[PDB]
Amino acid sequence: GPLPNKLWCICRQPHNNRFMICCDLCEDWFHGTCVGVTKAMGTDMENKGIDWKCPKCVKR
Ligand SMILES: [Zn+2]
Ligand SMILES: [Zn+2]
Repeated sequence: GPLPNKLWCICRQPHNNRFMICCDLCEDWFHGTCVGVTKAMGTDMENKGIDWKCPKCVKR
């Protein structure tokens, strides 16, 4: 993408064309790898309307 130095996730690394998901409390994006979510899992959650939270927000 046009902002290769833009950081995401708990790891503060770029997108790098990796699968990412969005926390519905903080609205940041997270690499699936870093938060333990595969593409199939994330797609299933999106289909079911599961309000997935990142590791910081899930404790709130
Ligand atoms: Zn990450
Ligand atoms: Zn969050």
